[PDB]
Amino acid sequence: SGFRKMAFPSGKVEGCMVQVTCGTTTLNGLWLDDVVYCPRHVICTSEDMLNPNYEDLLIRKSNHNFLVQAGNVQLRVIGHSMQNCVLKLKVDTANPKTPKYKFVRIQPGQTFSVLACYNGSPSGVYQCAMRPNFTIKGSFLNGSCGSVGFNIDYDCVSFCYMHHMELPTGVHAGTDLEGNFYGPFVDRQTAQAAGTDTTITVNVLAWLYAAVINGDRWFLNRFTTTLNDFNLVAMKYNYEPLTQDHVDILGPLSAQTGIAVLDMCASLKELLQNGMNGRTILGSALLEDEFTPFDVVRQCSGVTF
Amino acid sequence: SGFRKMAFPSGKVEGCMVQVTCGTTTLNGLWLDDVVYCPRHVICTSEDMLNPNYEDLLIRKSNHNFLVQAGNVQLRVIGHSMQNCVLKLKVDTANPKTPKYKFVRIQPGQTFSVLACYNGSPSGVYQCAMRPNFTIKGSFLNGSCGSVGFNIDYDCVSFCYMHHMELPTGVHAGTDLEGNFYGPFVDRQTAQAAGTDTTITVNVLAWLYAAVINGDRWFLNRFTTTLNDFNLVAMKYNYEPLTQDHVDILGPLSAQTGIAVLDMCASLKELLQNGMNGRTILGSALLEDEFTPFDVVRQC
Ligand SMILES: O=C1[C@H](c2cccc(Cl)c2)CCN1c1cncc2ccccc12
Ligand SMILES: O=C1[C@H](c2cccc(Cl)c2)CCN1c1cncc2ccccc12
Ligand SMILES: [Cl-]
Ligand SMILES: [Cl-]
Repeated sequence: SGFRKMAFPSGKVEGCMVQVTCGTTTLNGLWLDDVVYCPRHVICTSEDMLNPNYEDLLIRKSNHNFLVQAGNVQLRVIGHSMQNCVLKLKVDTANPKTPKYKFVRIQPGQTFSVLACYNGSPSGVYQCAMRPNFTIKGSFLNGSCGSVGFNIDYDCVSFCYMHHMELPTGVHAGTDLEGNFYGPFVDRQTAQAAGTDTTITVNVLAWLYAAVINGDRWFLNRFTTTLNDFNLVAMKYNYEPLTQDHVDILGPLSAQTGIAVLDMCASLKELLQNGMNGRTILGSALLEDEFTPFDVVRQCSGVTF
Repeated sequence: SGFRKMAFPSGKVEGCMVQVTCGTTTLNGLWLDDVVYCPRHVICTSEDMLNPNYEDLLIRKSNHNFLVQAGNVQLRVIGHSMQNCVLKLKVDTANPKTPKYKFVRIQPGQTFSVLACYNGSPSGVYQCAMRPNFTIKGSFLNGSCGSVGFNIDYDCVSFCYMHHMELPTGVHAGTDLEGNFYGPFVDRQTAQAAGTDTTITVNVLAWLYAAVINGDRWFLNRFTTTLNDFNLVAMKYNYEPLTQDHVDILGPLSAQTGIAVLDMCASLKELLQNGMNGRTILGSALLEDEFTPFDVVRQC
């Protein structure tokens, strides 16, 4: 019993964190095989950030302008190239702690663990979801750029996020490991804002199934709904549309608890229209949307890595 | 910016998780140097659990009765001893991944990271607090006994908890790494229950200071309170008494935000009375009590 916001064990990722310095700028890098990946804005001064020409700024730099530190061992940069918004520093030594890995680009609603780092050293690990507005509600201070997001699928670390910036509302924006930003964001000091966010419907339903599995049934009712009637109510409350794919993905949880997906939709429809009436679900007064259906099954089954 | 329930990076602890088997019972062990630490109930059958005489059950066991597996490598048990509710298995190989470590016994209200494991393999990491009733609200299934709680302040891992059991309310009970249970609990299948739980007042105040540091001030008010008047009110909402030690511990956060501890206490008194009125504090509709003053300073 119990249901916690649980992150993947971060050990395989910790063995990849390095410190990257370019001039006065110091951030984190991801050392996989003989390449160190980091945000390309490491080559910029604060004036450059106003309107950077990264190709022109990078051509002025040489290998010895990048100082890479793996613990207390300095790695020597033997090449450098840019791929979208990420800088790839070719290093002279392959990381002996390189795990089995892949670079994956996730969709909004998908969750991942973030290993927050400062000066190449990991300080903490937390779970979060890619919001429908392509931001993440992370916890990052100055110096955390280059920190990564990941999932673990068996023995393979799937790197899905690299931290680049904080928007004025305190939410965060970054890229996949190929340097493509999630969202309409750019790596420049200019007016940027997170768009209006929505709730990840399939995740709330998954979390309602976790509450049922944990003995919380007060919100269940005798009712069912059509997918179309539920989607009209979802649009009303700033909830993401629930697709047939989402209904299929919730199938295992529906079979385990004996509550059909559209039966659980009528519970959620009632919660949206009436609130919780002083009650909590899994210790929460809000409907939680940062657990995917797979996260719920993994936690309520003990999948290990 | 942002405030998350953040766990310590678990890498140093993952390199210590091993699987321990005794008969039909399989749980997790903590492999530090040449010793594997695990709950002593690994030597019991379900039938032995009602009234186990661990000393009598252990004397019947030899080293080869304990199978220890570190990944895909079987470790050889060369000795065994019991210290309180923990079994210490002397193994033939020292763990090369043994980090700098210490065993620390924590007080209620303290937080720690839990690396939940099954079959010697880590499955997840989450942040926990030792409840005032000496239980933890964890996420543990059958097979998670031997999973550990820890803090990693300054390269050193301070092991503070080892999971042993789930109480009937779904909350968890365990020991420090010297085998002493937190709370009035025993490693027996007898009727046991968590005492009535309370909110960790000093932690809720610390989290209110984190909200102020992050730009949220809606809950602040022009009032202050005496320490005694605050405790008379807080007691009525099942909050732990706030001591002078707690007020001292909140000093740095009080100086940083410019809000006196007893002024922040008056905000909490008002939140207890009014609720949030549709608002949130750091993305929460409830008052969070699982961040210590130390955690708030670390993160903010
Ligand atoms: O957002 C930025 C800066 C920036 C500026 C323009 C464009 C880019 Cl891509 C990045 C670089 C550091 N940084 C931060 C990143 N995360 C958290 C932070 C918290 C507090 C201050 C800064 C933070
Ligand atoms: O509570 C126990 C059992 C037990 C019984 C009496 C005394 C002791 Cl010390 C231990 C051993 C396993 N175990 C569990 C431990 N954590 C989570 C669990 C979840 C679901 C079922 C069991 C769980
Ligand atoms: Cl450009
Ligand atoms: Cl402040």
